[PDB]
Amino acid sequence: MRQQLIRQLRTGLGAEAVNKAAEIVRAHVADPQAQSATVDRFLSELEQMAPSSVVIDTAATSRLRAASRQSLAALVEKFDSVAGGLDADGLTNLADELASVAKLLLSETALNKHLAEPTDDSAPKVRLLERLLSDKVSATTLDLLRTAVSNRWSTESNLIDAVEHTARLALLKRAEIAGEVDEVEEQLFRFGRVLDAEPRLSALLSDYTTPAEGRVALLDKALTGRPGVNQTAAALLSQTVGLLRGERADEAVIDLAELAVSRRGEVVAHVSAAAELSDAQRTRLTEVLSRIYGRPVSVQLHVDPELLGGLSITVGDEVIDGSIASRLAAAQTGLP
Amino acid sequence: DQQLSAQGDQVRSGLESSVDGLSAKLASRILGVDVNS
Amino acid sequence: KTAGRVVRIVDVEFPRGSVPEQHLGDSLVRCVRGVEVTD
Amino acid sequence: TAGRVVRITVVDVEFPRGSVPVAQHLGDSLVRCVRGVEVTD
Amino acid sequence: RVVRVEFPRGDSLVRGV
Amino acid sequence: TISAADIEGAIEDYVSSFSADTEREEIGTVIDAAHVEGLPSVMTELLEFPGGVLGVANLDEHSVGFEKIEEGQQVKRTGEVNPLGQPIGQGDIA
Amino acid sequence: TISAADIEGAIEDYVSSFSVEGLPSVLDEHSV
Amino acid sequence: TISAADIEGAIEDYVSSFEIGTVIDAAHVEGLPSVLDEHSVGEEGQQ
Repeated sequence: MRQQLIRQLRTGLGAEAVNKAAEIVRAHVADPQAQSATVDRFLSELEQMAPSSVVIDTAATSRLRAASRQSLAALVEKFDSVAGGLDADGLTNLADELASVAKLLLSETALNKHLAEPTDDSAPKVRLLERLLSDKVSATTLDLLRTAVSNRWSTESNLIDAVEHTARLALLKRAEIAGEVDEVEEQLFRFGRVLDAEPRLSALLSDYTTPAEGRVALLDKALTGRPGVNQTAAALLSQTVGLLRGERADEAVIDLAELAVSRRGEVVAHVSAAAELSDAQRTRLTEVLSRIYGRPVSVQLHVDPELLGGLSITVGDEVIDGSIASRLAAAQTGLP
Repeated sequence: DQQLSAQGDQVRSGLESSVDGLSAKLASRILGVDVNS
Repeated sequence: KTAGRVVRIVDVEFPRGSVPEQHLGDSLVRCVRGVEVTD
Repeated sequence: TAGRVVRITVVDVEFPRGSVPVAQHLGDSLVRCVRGVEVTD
Repeated sequence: RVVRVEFPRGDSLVRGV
Repeated sequence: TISAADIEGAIEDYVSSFSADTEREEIGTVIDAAHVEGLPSVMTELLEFPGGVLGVANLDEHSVGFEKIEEGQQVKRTGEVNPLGQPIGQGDIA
Repeated sequence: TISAADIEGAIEDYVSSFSVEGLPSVLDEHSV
Repeated sequence: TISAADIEGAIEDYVSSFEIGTVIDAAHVEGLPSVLDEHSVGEEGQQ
């Protein structure tokens, strides 16, 4: 009982001390200036962090296999080459045509199966494509389709996925031409946030059993069709919801935002802060994250009260947890 | 264990004084900066 | 709301974040189709 | 030209299209001899 | 025709003949 | 002969020496339960689930192979008496 | 610039609007 | 949008373009339609 008595006394003393430490931490955090100081200190700590060894964060389309990933890389390169001279209206027409072709392929299972089957030679595929829709789509659309089918895809679904990807790229390119890339990025992130906040709406929109036109109309009437919604973001979201094959609506919107930022070469960093940051703090955070990860990063803030201070950054599968609440939890569990 | 219990009660009552200081120190560690309180 | 519905007869689906504390993923848990369910 | 571990349980490795070598050929360039570690023929 | 049988309209899959 | 000095010393040494350095850490998410998605670089390994629970990483391209564990929880990778070696209540074991 | 009331009204309106395989009111999401 | 129903004929031509089988598993061989199920016939890539 002797050593047990010392154990009981130590446990009680430590428990009381840590409870009072939690009280003091919460009291100190009450001051917003304390929050700013904690954020600044965590940033200071970040400056000392070593640059990431895995410069290849990727994860935008990691689900793709090697063969389909290479095919999609070639397809996006071809689209980038083609879209240079095309105009905004031409880009809209291209995006609409590609979305229509994607839904057509999704509807016609046999046609997609035949047109996505890998083969050493592609001439039969090109002939089939031309016979089917030589006239129904413009020259650029037909060229993109022939390039897409020339490559090989691990699974037939990857073909429709690639066509949808190209449509999204066309819409993003027309947004870029107007110089509104940042606006569409912000609108897409906001739409993802609101969809996450209303899981019922996402679940309603995230079923393909019901007609696509009805779901698009619902999206327009509820969320997309509002005075402040950017037109490019509206079109992108409507197209994405139209072409849904079991992916959750909020997940699809987040993927759209990630792809949009990727086109600029940046990477999305979801910083969860206790309270709002300052412009200087935001710039410092962007710089440190960019240098540590080796690529420019766009930062998305998620103000969360219970964080209690600091930041909690997450890029890809990697998380940097500077939250004060985490420190308190560690202290609680770190008792002898 | 009654005598041991007596020492335990007396010593915990006595240590109930300095405990406050410890708390402050712990806060300083998790705040990352010295907290006077 | 935050109340699930019967998917399979029982596999009950819940809105994300409302999953009751066997989880099958995609917010389903194992405990007429579509009837309202609460936890 | 080098593979990369895909599944570990019997290690399912994946090789480029033309560099497939290895107790079985699962097809789609996968053979069945940390995920993602490179594997050389 | 026979697949392993296929009829015009599980899914009718109840070679090439 | 209880040395109140010793009891004070243990806790003050713990508090003064307290340190939790933030580290770039790889996280996955429980998808069902308990398969874990993510954790791309997990070894064939000890994983931490919320509440301090400990599990062992069956690796597949899709997903990796006691407080409550729920779908969506965050799983951390450790990069490496009950069978775990923790005492079960004579105190800590050096 | 989004109101949850508008979302609720729109989704309820749509639900009213569009409201062994089949037999939904009769066992899983696919078939009896 | 766009719609088409004559596609049924078009695809025929494509499949009519092509017998040689290719080993996919090992052993299963895809192809040899006139030669054991729809997917395949009961070193990968060999002809």
